[PDB]
Order: sequence, then structure tokens, then C-alpha cells
Amino acid sequence: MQMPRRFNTYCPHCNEHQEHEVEKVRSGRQTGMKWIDRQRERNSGIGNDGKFSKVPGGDKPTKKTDLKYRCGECGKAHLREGWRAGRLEFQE
Amino acid sequence: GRRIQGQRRGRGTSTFRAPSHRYKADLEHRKVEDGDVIAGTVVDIEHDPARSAPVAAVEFEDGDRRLILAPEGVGVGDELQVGVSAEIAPGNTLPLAEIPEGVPVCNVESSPGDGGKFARASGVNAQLLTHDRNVAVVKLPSGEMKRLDPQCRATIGVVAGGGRTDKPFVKAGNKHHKMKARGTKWPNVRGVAMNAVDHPFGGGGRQHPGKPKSISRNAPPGRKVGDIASKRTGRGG
Amino acid sequence: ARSAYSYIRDAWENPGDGQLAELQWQRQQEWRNEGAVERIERPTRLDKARSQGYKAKQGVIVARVSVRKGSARKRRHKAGRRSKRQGVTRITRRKDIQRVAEERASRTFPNLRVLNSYSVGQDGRQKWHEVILIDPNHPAIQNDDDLSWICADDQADRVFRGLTGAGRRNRGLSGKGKGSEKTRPSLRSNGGKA
Amino acid sequence: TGAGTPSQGKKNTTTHTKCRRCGEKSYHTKKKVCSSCGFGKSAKRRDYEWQSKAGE
RNA sequence: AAACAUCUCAGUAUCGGGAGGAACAGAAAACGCAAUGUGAUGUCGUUAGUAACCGCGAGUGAACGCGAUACAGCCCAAACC
RNA sequence: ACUCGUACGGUCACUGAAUCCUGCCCAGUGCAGGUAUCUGAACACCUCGUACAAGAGGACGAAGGACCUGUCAACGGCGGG
RNA sequence: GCUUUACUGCAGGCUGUCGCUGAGGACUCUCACUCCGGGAGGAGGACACCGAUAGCCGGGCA
Ligand SMILES: [Cl-]
Ligand SMILES: [Cl-]
Ligand SMILES: [Cl-]
Ligand SMILES: [Cl-]
Ligand SMILES: [K+]
Ligand SMILES: [Mg+2]
Ligand SMILES: [Mg+2]
Ligand SMILES: [Mg+2]
Ligand SMILES: [Mg+2]
Ligand SMILES: [Mg+2]
Ligand SMILES: [Mg+2]
Ligand SMILES: [Mg+2]
Ligand SMILES: [Mg+2]
Ligand SMILES: [Mg+2]
Ligand SMILES: [Mg+2]
Ligand SMILES: [Mg+2]
Ligand SMILES: [Mg+2]
Ligand SMILES: [Mg+2]
Ligand SMILES: [Mg+2]
Ligand SMILES: [Mg+2]
Ligand SMILES: [Mg+2]
Ligand SMILES: [Mg+2]
Ligand SMILES: [Mg+2]
Ligand code: NA
Ligand code: NA
Ligand code: NA
Ligand code: NA
Ligand code: NA
Ligand code: NA
Ligand code: NA
Ligand code: NA
Ligand code: NA
Ligand code: NA
Ligand code: NA
Repeated sequence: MQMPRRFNTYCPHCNEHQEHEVEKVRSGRQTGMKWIDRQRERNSGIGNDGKFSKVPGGDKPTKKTDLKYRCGECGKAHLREGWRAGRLEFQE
Repeated sequence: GRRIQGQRRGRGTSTFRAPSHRYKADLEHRKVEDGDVIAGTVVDIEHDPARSAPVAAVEFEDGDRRLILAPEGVGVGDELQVGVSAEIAPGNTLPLAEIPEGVPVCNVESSPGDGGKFARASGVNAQLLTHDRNVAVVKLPSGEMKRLDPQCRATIGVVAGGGRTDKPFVKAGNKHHKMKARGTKWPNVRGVAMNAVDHPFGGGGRQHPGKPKSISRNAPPGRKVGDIASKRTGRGG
Repeated sequence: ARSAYSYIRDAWENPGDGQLAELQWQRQQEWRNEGAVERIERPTRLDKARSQGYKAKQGVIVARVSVRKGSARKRRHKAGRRSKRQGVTRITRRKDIQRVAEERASRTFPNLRVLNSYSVGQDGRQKWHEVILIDPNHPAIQNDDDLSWICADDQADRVFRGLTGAGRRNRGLSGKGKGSEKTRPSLRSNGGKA
Repeated sequence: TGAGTPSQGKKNTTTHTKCRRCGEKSYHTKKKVCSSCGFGKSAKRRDYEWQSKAGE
């Protein structure tokens, strides 16, 4: 589907309607220092490593919308529930 | 499954061992302090159970009686010599260096003084081709060019008993008798005639190998069977 | 002023440097030809020996023991095992090489008792340790106020029961506080979890 | 040939005999080892924890 | 664990080596109710199924302290001779 | 162990006396050889990060793989129109 | 019990790296180490072996 790059809507921070900019959430890089990262190293040994021996699940036919809504004035963003969309493109 | 036959071998049980106690002598060159003054006389020509070829008993000037790898054309009474100054005649042993090229040799040492390793079976021979103050190129019966230390001692002539392979065994019984003198399990059952549990080629409603016969060099024992690391197969091409 | 002993010690802090280096490069050659347990007239590290209880005296013996380097020499499983227990290559023993050495020595001298031991180096495939043993039956020792303690019946085969210094550290008994919940008073009384 | 009764006829070989150490007829005269006390194999007397129930 | 691989059964069964009438431990490079505080070590009661672990599933699981029992504190190496 | 052995050896396989013979197929799988370029781990090395460290990235790149070739008395195949 | 391009692992083989390990991306040497030689000495040589680790293959085995 199609979607405006910018549009007016409520900003939960300003507590008043303003122009927001919509953008897709770019994945952040892991640090490899979270507790789970330490358990992986600690608990993996000789033989099967339980949960750590498992591999990536799969894919649903269509993914939900993963967007960031940035308030055009206060500069802060907020998240919204997403909806299934085979494809999502912005207008301007 | 069960360990394959090739694996039972290594344990060295009776069935796989050679009848060592029935063997005569470990054919090796003599150890001369130096000089060559070492000569002996052929006293008798005996049969060597370990090689199916003749061997000669020799008495040396210094009272030493030892069997020796007999080349073709050596008779009782003949005088043999072993040393740097050895004469250049059949049956004499001397370092590759002192040997003239184009002369067939047998029982060649891989390392000077190791007693001889190459060219020792019925009728085979090595061919000394090149010399040098360093390398002595010899052509072994397999056809390979082997660079050797000229100080390596060898014996002039081709090994006795040549042509043994020309006559067919004709019957199982003959194979049997020869086999009994070797460290070998015989007769041979085909893998494909076995059960899955006994060999990688076993099993099936009919006999045929399960997979392709060419196996990797890295294959483990219990699996390395069939055509080991074959660079090619068949006759074609 | 510094004791002469302090010099032997200071040298052994870097067995790979200086004169000690060249010295080892030479000795090991002879050592690699000696047996598994060689009795020696004098400790290679006097300061260490004396520090551990040694004494130029009757009934005091020293022996250099050689032991292979590396993990456990283990045979693979010949029956069903869950993946966790199918290992062979990474398994290491719970007894350190120094204790193995102390035991091989004590067995060689059935009448003697282990007093202590220390390292004297290693090449690429083995480690050497010098062990100090004592004759609990020689009167020269039964009358020594600083050693007669090892003469008591309850000190019999002390090395095989982990009562040695290396035996006690290896048993995780160094710490008196946190971390030694499953080690003291013994590994066995703590259900073998330390 | 039956592996039962007919094969029982060839049994006239003496193996296990009275043991010099323990007195049991378990001394294998071919192996010179007692299957009962370990004589010929061990200085210590043969014994195993499985010879009784684990808690006994 | 209603399958099963980590986990669990379990450091159990069993095996190798060894001591004693009891073993082992033991006079802090401790503790850390953080203190102007405690004062070798075992063990019993408790702390507590708590903290902690764990396909964070099923399961697993202490310690300090406290109340008791019994109490006991010493010898070398080196310096200088 | 083979081996008191050394290629006229002995190991690993297939077929199964003699006689007349044994065609076509290397795409897949296997084995083997080569390989500009691509891919390819760890240590050491370089950058960032951290008064250190975790960590992130880069350079280099072995066997192996991609890619190319040889091979069917190697697994096997020898159709529709 | 058996099979395999089922899942997960474990031996084994190949390969890199560190230790043993030394003198002057290609090279010489000798002194460790290895092998031949009864010995003198020869060959090989900082490699190989062995210890550690990493990648690949891996129903041979669980
Ligand atoms: Cl989206
Ligand atoms: Cl034959
Ligand atoms: Cl002892
Ligand atoms: Cl307190
Ligand atoms: K289990
Ligand atoms: Mg694992
Ligand atoms: Mg021989
Ligand atoms: Mg033939
Ligand atoms: Mg035979
Ligand atoms: Mg057959
Ligand atoms: Mg059948
Ligand atoms: Mg099979
Ligand atoms: Mg057939
Ligand atoms: Mg067939
Ligand atoms: Mg106790
Ligand atoms: Mg029966
Ligand atoms: Mg279950
Ligand atoms: Mg469950
Ligand atoms: Mg537990
Ligand atoms: Mg505590
Ligand atoms: Mg005093
Ligand atoms: Mg040798
Ligand atoms: Mg299976
Ligand atoms: Na851990
Ligand atoms: Na088959
Ligand atoms: Na002893
Ligand atoms: Na532990
Ligand atoms: Na169940
Ligand atoms: Na089941
Ligand atoms: Na778990
Ligand atoms: Na209190
Ligand atoms: Na093909
Ligand atoms: Na092909
Ligand atoms: Na079955």
C-alpha cells in the first residue's frame, strides 16, 4: 500500500497534534554483551547445547508494519500498532 | 554395525599374522667396518618361505654363515664380495657410487647401511641411471625415479626366481598353499555379498554397492573401502 | 643483605631468560634420557626446596619426575551415551600434572612419604617436577622437631589422600571464605561438587 | 550336529580346579587364575561391590 | 522432563588408589547483619526452598549471620649468627 | 599387525573357468587434479571503543566450496516427440 | 537391529595457528628434536613428531 511521508497527527509527548514524519525502523546492531550472549558462551560445551543448538524459525507470508513516528517539532518519536502489509511505500 | 575385516586385521591376531616362526632369515646386507676385504663362499642354495624365491647360504672369511638375497645366476662354490672395492660381478654388494650405470641392481638400501629395501621380489630389478657426488638416481621396478645417497649399498643383478608370475594357479588349492605362507586372510568374500552390518557395501535385495566406490582419502577406517582416493577408474579414455 | 638463596629464586622467575635458559636447554637433553623417576643428590632449586621443608640431612630424599603434557588420555565410549558424555578430546583430568608426579614418585619409594614438590620446567611434550620425600623411619628424622610430624601413622600415604600441599590446593582448599562451600572440609563430604 | 546333548559328549577337559589360595573349585588350570579369589592375577583378594545390593 | 538433545536421574551405581580408630578440616591474602562490628575448624538447629541456576520448562539450590556442641593454639623458610 | 615382507610386493574393491565379446553417456552423485577471480576460521596485525577489558570493524586468507577439467570394468542412465 | 543428502553430536582425516623453537614473501645454517649407522659418523632439521586450538570433511560411531 501507499503512505504519506509526513502528516498531521497526535504527538503523545507534546500532547497536541503536529506534523510527524514516518520512517521504517532500521535494525540496530547487537553488542554481544547482553546476558543472553554470556549464557550462550557459558552454557555451550561438549555435545548438544540445548536451546543454543536451535536455529532460526521462519517467515509469515506477510509482515506487519514496523514504523517510527517522529514529531516534527519536539523531535521525539513514538510507536504504533502495525498492520499486515505485503508492501509499504511512501509518498514524497 | 560391526568392525569390517580390514579393521580386524590391525589387531594382529593369529589369522592375520605371518607364520614368522617358519621363516628362515631376515635378508640384509652385512656390516663391514670398512675396506671391502669381506668375501665369502656360496655354500648352498635354499628356498625362502617368505618370498617364494631362492636364497643363498654363504660362509665368510671371518667364520660368518648367513643367508643372502640371491640374485639370478649364483651357484654353490661361487665367491662373493661385499665392500667399496667389491668386483663388479653378479651377486656382489657395493655402494651405488662404485657401481657402473646401466647395470641392473637389486636389494637397494634407502638409507646407507639400512640393509636393503627396494627391488627384492622374484626376478625384479632396479636400474642405476645417474651418479653425482651427491645424488644417485635409480629407477625402481614400479617405474619411479628415486634419488639416493651414492653411499647406499646394493647388489648387482636381477633377483632370482624371475617369471614366477607367468604360471596361473589354476586351482584354489594352489592359492591356498601359497597363502598359508603369508600373513594374509584368504579366501576373499566380496563386500557386496555381506550384510549391511558387516560392510558399507552390504545389504540389498540384490548385490550392488550402495553408493559410489571411489572413497575420500579422509574417510575413516571402517569406511575406507572400495576404490581408495582413485584419480580415475575403468579402462576407457 | 640478600641471601645467596634469593638469587636462585630470582633466576627461576624467568626460566626462559639468562643463564638459567641456557642451563635448561642443556639439562633437559639429559633429562629426556633419564627415566620417569630419577633420584637426585641435590635439588635443582635450593631456595624452593628449603622453603618447602628441605634439609641437607639423612632421611631427606629428592627425585625428578617426568609427566606428559596435555588433557586426559581417554578412550571413547563403547556403549550408549548422551551427546554430553560422548566427549574424548576436550576432557581433562581433575588432578593436576604436579600431583600425578608426586604420586609416581611416592610409589617408587614405598617406604617414603611426600613432603612437597615444585616445578623445574617443561619442553613441548612433558613437564618435570622435583619431589621431596622423607624416610619416616630414620632416627635422624624422628628426632627432628621440624619434621618428625610426618612420622605419625596418620601421615601414611598422605599423597594418595590429597594431604599434600599441591593436593590441598587442587582440592580447592586455599580459600577460607567465599567459593569454598563445596570444598572444605572435604570434596567427598560435600557430595563431590567442588 | 546338535549343539545340545550330542555336543555334551566331548566334555572331558579339566579347567576349573580346587584353588590353593581360597579352596574353591575355581582355579582355572589352563589360565592359572582363580575366578573366585583372583589368585594368579591379584595379590589382593577379588571382591566387587556388585556382589550385594547397593545399600547393603 | 508425560517425546527429546541442555537439564534430570547424579557426581548416584560401579571401578582405580589409600588412612585411621575415627578420618578429613583448621588458626584468615577470612567475614562484609558496612561496622566504633565478628574472629581457627568440624558438626547439630536455623537462616531457606530464601539468594542463585534453568529448552527461565521440568527441575535444581547455597552462604554470611544466629542459637548450640566442643574449644587451642603453634612450627618453619629468610634477615642476623 | 601387515613384516624374517619391498611393486614378479600387499593393501582395498568389483566381476567370477574357457570361447566370442564387452557399444553410447561426465548433466546429477562420488573420487581426483587445477584454479585469474569469488567465498573461506582462529592467532598475530591495523582502526574505533574502554585510563584496561568486553565488543564492533578492517587487512590477510589454509584446507574446503564456487568455477574448470579428468574418470563409468565409479554410483548409475540408455526416454517422449 | 539396520539405512540415509532426518535432527544433534562424537571419533578419525585434511588444513591454519601457538608451544617445543635456535643462528644468518623468498632463503641459508645448526644447536634442540627425529631417523639411519655398532661406532665414528650420515640424512633430515627448526620442519616433522608430540601438546593446544581453529576451519572443512566426517552414519566409521552414539
Ligand atoms: Cl514497514
Ligand atoms: Cl599371490
Ligand atoms: Cl606419601
Ligand atoms: Cl559478623
Ligand atoms: K538421559
Ligand atoms: Mg556443543
Ligand atoms: Mg627385515
Ligand atoms: Mg592375479
Ligand atoms: Mg595364515
Ligand atoms: Mg569372493
Ligand atoms: Mg546374504
Ligand atoms: Mg554401514
Ligand atoms: Mg551379481
Ligand atoms: Mg553386482
Ligand atoms: Mg566430615
Ligand atoms: Mg549355542
Ligand atoms: Mg522422558
Ligand atoms: Mg516440556
Ligand atoms: Mg545437582
Ligand atoms: Mg557469605
Ligand atoms: Mg627453631
Ligand atoms: Mg629406530
Ligand atoms: Mg544411527
Ligand atoms: Na559456568
Ligand atoms: Na549392498
Ligand atoms: Na611412598
Ligand atoms: Na564445582
Ligand atoms: Na514420559
Ligand atoms: Na521414546
Ligand atoms: Na537447562
Ligand atoms: Na544479629
Ligand atoms: Na556424470
Ligand atoms: Na562427474
Ligand atoms: Na532388532
